Amino acid sequence: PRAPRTYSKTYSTPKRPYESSRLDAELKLAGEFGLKNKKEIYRISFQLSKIRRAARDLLTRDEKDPKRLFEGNALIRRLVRVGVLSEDKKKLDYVLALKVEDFLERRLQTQVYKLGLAKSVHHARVLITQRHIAVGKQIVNIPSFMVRLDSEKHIDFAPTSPFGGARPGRVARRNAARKAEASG
Amino acid sequence: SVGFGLVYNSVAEAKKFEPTYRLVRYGLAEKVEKASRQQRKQKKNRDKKIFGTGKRLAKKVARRNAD
Amino acid sequence: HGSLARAGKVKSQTPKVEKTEKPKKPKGRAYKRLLYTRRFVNVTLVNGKRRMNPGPS
Amino acid sequence: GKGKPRGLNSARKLRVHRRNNRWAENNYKKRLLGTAFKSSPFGGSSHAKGIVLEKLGIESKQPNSAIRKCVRVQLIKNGKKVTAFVPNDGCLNFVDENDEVLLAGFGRKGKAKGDIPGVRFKVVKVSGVSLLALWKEKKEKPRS
RNA sequence: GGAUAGUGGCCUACCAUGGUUUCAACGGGUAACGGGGAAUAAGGGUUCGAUUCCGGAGAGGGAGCCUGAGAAACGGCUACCACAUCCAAGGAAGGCAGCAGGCGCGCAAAUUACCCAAUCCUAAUUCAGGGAGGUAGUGACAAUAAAUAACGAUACAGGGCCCAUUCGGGUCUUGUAAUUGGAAUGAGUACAAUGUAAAUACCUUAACGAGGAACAAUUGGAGGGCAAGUCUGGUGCCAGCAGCCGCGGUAAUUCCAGCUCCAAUAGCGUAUAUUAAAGUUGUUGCAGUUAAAAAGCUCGUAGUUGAACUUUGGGCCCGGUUGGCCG
Repeated sequence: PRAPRTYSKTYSTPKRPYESSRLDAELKLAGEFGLKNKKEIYRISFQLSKIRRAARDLLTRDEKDPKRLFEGNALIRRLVRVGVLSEDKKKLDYVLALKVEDFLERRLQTQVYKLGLAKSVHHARVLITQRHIAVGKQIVNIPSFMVRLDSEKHIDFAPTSPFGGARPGRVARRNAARKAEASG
Repeated sequence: SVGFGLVYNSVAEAKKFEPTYRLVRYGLAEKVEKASRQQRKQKKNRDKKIFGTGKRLAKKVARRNAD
Repeated sequence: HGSLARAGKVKSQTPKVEKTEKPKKPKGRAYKRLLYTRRFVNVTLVNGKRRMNPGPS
Repeated sequence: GKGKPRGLNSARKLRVHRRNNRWAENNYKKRLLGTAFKSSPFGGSSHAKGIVLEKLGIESKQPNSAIRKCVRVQLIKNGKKVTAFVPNDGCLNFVDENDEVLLAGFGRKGKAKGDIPGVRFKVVKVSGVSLLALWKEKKEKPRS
């Protein structure tokens, strides 16, 4: 018989659904960081809880233990690679105290808006879902990318995208045809 | 795009080693069309039920039908 | 007993009000932005309870 | 000594005591006695099927004055008679009689919900057509 | 001693009353195949495991056997038993808890397709055979990503600073239109090629290809729990809502219906279980005067527990650490 293929969940519905404070705060963060849905904050909180629990069960063990050293170094290396934390802080206080807002204000969706090549987080989302933007060599169509500064070093536009040339486009072609018909 | 590619030293080795379906797809060979899986399996079932060549059985059946 | 009748009386006597024509709401990435605008730019009722859906006075 | 033994060799006594005192909880007792499998009329199933028999106009319990107008259903897997509530406004004329009706629970682990006495199951679909669809007129039950 | 591939009351001939048992034997039930494991995790835990791998049993219920190295073999045989097929009325022919499919059953579960090419198996083991296996189809059990068009130019729900020709205007409009429209996108077809046994489950250069009656999105609620309307019409303890408290008897924020809001987004609602909740199973860690609960009292076997003491004690050296009175 077919060997099993594993799947996993990525988001956690909070224990109580109706908090006039929690719901309101998560609505603020979703609106101010350009998040179309609530399951996205749910999953980002799931990852944050996972990493915080890893830090907690790492810290509960005594100092200088080689397992602790290795796990902490690997976690710090991954977190530096993603870049949400300054690369000159090894006290682990910031990685344990990392909040959802701090985590979200580093992913590429905020980066494009703050650099100004989209002028709107919603406009950036539509550009990504329409595929007229490539972070690097390969054209991307997913809003949740979490660049690791590789795309920052390789910042450019998609080849078959506006301002990339080599293609007027369908709407531009029909507009030109209509203008030619009107002129003569 | 990314794929696999293999170059043989000669057409003889290419024909010997390449799979038959691959040769048919490329055009280097062709496999004669035959009956479908169910039909050939049914043929094998019938001639496994039949014992012997079957010519004598057919002749006996024809003789019995005649008389 | 004896009331095994008049099933859905108000259901029957309810006047059939049809559906009003209205522009379609934009759902997806738009809806969260519309709620953002409807909630955080609206400051009309902040006197004593910070109401969000005021009834027509 | 707080009652219960506190010795390093009292695991047997503690386990036996817990085993005997677990029978005081309704859920554990019913689960291990299989009452829901045998004594319950759904046969330990979330949903059941049956044939509507007649109409029941049982009255509400105080403080209330209304007729719930349920139906009588004879189940198919075991043949037991039950009284099944018809939830929505004007679903009686849809679930009238002589139909292959599908029945569900109420939501109280086998108890009556509100002012309806003696009823524990409700009609959710009849003759292959949902009571909700009939109520909302999205699709109508065939006459045959 | 026999039999077995050999151990063995495995089976026979000959002694004692031998073996198990309140530390639960034996018997009964299991809506019991046992494991790795599945669901929450502060911990300790409570349920589930038919099912993707291992081991065992069966291939209608039983038994008994040939060949074979290996079978109590059933897509091998023999006989009897819930079945069931074919006669020109003697006889013969099995068995899908294997694939597909049907019947019955039930709340509940797929096409009577294609291939041996990715994987392996068997054979004279090399050119064959494999419903094992793989491909497609159905159906949204789960699971990851995620569309329902941004926006230039002006009319305001009324916003920051200056010329201070003082409540007339300007390098950016926080945010609305039945005005004009600036680069754009997938689905459905695909002069075209790519995934596969050339063919549709991944792309693109294509051509048809959004302009808001457009390629239009709902499930239930808005008294509380629990965020969310004393806004209107209808009914009037009726019809109905209602997880519980409750609403409705002529001003119903709760019923039916039109504008607004929520869990979520193609996913939500309901039912039955189970986990946290539950320190309402309490080993951690519950209560017993009155809320349920200290046997009427005492003795006593099993069980649990059970004063204190025995080398408690000092001197020197050194393989090894310390952010070290050390950069």
